[PDB]
Order: sequence, then structure tokens, then C-alpha cells
Amino acid sequence: SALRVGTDGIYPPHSFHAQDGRGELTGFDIDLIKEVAHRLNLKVEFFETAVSGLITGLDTNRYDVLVNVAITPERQKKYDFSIPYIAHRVLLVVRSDQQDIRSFKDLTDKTVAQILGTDLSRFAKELKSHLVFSHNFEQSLQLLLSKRTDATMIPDIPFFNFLERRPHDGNLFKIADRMKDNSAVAFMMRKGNNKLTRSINEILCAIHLDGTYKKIFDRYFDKNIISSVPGCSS
Amino acid sequence: SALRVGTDGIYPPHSFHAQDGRGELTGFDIDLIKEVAHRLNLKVEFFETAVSGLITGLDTNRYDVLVNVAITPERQKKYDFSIPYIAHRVLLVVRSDQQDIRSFKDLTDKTVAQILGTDLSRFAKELKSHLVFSHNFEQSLQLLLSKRTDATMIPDIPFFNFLERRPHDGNLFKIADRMKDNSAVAFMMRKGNNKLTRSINEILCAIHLDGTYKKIFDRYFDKNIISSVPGCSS
Repeated sequence: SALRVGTDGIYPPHSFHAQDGRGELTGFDIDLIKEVAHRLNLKVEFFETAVSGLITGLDTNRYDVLVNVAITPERQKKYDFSIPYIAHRVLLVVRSDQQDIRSFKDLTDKTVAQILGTDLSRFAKELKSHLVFSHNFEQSLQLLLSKRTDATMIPDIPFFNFLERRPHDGNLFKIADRMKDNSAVAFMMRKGNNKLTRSINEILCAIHLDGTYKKIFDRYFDKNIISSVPGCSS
Repeated sequence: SALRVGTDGIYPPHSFHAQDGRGELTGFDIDLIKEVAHRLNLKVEFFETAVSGLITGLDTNRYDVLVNVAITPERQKKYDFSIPYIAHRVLLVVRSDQQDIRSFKDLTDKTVAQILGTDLSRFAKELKSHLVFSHNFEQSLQLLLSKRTDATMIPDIPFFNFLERRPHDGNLFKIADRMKDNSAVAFMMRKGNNKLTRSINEILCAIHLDGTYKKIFDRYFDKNIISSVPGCSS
């Protein structure tokens, strides 16, 4: 019996292909949902889709779980989430010599790279920024480097992953601003299978309690920069 | 229409009576669930009940939500939880001149104060401590100070609250040990109460986003000492 998971595998360190993009799907969220599946005695099956098509596949029952989804009011009304399993902080990233962008408000009438069909893309359009649509976070940062855009709103997790992979490029960017709060991130499912949701939850707590959560987290993130969520009790 | 909430009102800063016992119910978790009920146009009705009977009362349908409950896999199997709204850290507290307790393992054959029917009382019993059952955290700590017990396992929130009330007392206690992670705390409901749980989650999100959570949190806690949990994103 299968746990069907939708992802886009061009998003290190969440979901990506080993061997410089040529081998097996791996990443924090990939390893976690695999462990979840393993402990539920389910066969995991992955299905890879461009981010703008991820929620559609969930809606039409092509798969049953999406990974690394930020909880928002509208999504909570329409879908079921797991307990949060990580938190990210939205950053405003610019070239290191940029001077006229000091706040999210400053993005009005500036050129900003975002991913089509994402909430940060929606935010940028609402600020009356000028969008250039990228296919993932690596490309948003490349568009920023190359001067196609003057900023990108990007969560900390993929930004710091880029600095870890490309340290000599780090000096070309700076954080101009950050959201005042971090954001809970969870697995997202269609409403109406409370049973699967409660099962994933119980298993996520088990994974915290036995040290496996910390193992997987420290494989992919630096604990001094990226926030974890609380553990559980027994 | 009512939201029935079970609580024991002798647990500052969570749930306690104003004017040293004579006034209305107040505290962090009380104000929070009042705010949630208010946004749902529900009248709250509180059912004061000793901790040993809180979960019993929920099972008995005497009320519909319990506040300040630690998530455990054994509870996640049997009950619905809201998204977490705070975290605590379990501390092993002894008198500052206690000599032979340096780890939870050292509690075997020690006398320890714990609250009847709690998970931490169960853990003390598993360690083969000798149990002195206490009626609440204040009594746990008073048992310790008066040398009627030699330890108590207590979460940081009520332990700091005791010190805030007694600011020359710092040096009467020491923290001998602490759990390795903090512990997610949520509202707990009967299993299958999925529409109430979803409503509470939506309202908790809304509270995090409009600054209400921060207002309530800061009324009761020192943000440098007590952990909050991640925010929801707009």
C-alpha cells in the first residue's frame, strides 16, 4: 500500500537529485517523509512536478502529500496539515552593493525574481513589484546576480544552502530585511483523511523522541542558523 | 452557544484566579482560549477539575478542549491536537545544596514530588523514585523547599513563574538536569472533533498574524527564557 508524495526535485536541500542532479531523489523533506512512510509500513512513491502544478496534482488525487508547505490561513481552510516539522524565515535578498532596498515596502516598482504560483510571487505582485518568474530558488538567485532583477524574497533554508554550496558567491548577496516572524512548515494533504494525518503526526513525534529528527536535520541544515520546531514528550 | 473548556485553576501562569484566588480565571492559556472562542462567537464555560482528572473528564465528555497539554505519541493516537502554540522544557529541580542528584537516572530511590496522574509522575514511578503526590506545581516546589522531597521534575514555565514571584529565591534551587529538547504544547480535544480542531487552528494562525499572540505571550512570559513556536504565513 503506497504513500504518494508530490515534489519538485530541483530544490536543494529539501528535494533534489544526488550526483549533481543526475541520481536519486534525496533532501531533508524527502528523507523525512521516507522515514515516516517506513514507520507506517507504506511504500513511498514520488511524483515530480513543476511547483506551479504541485497543488493541482494534490487536488485531483494524483498523489496524497505535498512536502515543505508553509501553513497559511487559506491553505488551512482548504487542506489538512501535519504538525509542523520545520520552520523557515523569509528573507529579502539583494546584490551586496544594492542601496535603495531596505525593507519589503521598498520593493514597490523594483524588479523581483519569484517562482510562479507561490505565495511569495503573490506577495511581490501585491507590492507592485515587476516580476520575472524563475523555476526554482537557484534560478532566482542567478537572476539577481546577473542583474535581471534587483531582489528576490527567498526563505532562509535554500539561501543558506546556496551559501554552503557556493561560498565564493556569498559575497555577491546580502540580506536587506527579514520577516519579523518565522513560518511553520508542514506536510499538506486533502481534507478528509484525519486518520492519515494523525498517523503521520504520531510518527513525527516518534521520530523526534528517538533522536532521528535531529539526525535528519543535522544532515541538511546548520542548527545555528535554521530553526527547528519543538520536540515531543512521552 | 458554548466552548466547554476543562482546566485546573491553580496553575499560574497558565490558569489561575485573580486577586489571590478570589477573582476570575486568568493566565496565558486561559486568555488564549478565550480569544479563540471570541473569534468563533462562542461563550466559554470553564470546568475546573483537578489535573488527575483532566483527561478523564475529556473522555467523559464533561468538556470539549483541554489547555496546555504536552503532545505525546500515545495522546496523538487517542485524541485530536491543535497545532502547537507554545513549548516548555522539562527541568529536574533540586535544592541548591543537594549533593547526590545530577541526572534523571539519579532519581531512583529518591523522594520526588510529582502531580498525581501526570506523565512526569509516571516517569518517576518508572525510575522507581519514592513518590510524594503533589496537588500542583507550587506545592511540588514547597515540598522541595521544606525538604519533604528531594527533587521534582517540572517544566520551565511554572518554575520561572515561581522565581518571578520570589526574586531573592534564585539560589534556593538548582537545575540538576533537563530534557534534551523542548516539548510542544497544544489544545487537546476528543478524537473525531475535527471541525473544532480545524477552527482552532485557523484562529491560532490569525492570532499569530495580527500580533494578538505576541500581546498575550508577553503579558505572561519572558521571551528570553520561554520558547514560542513558529508563526503561520499570510
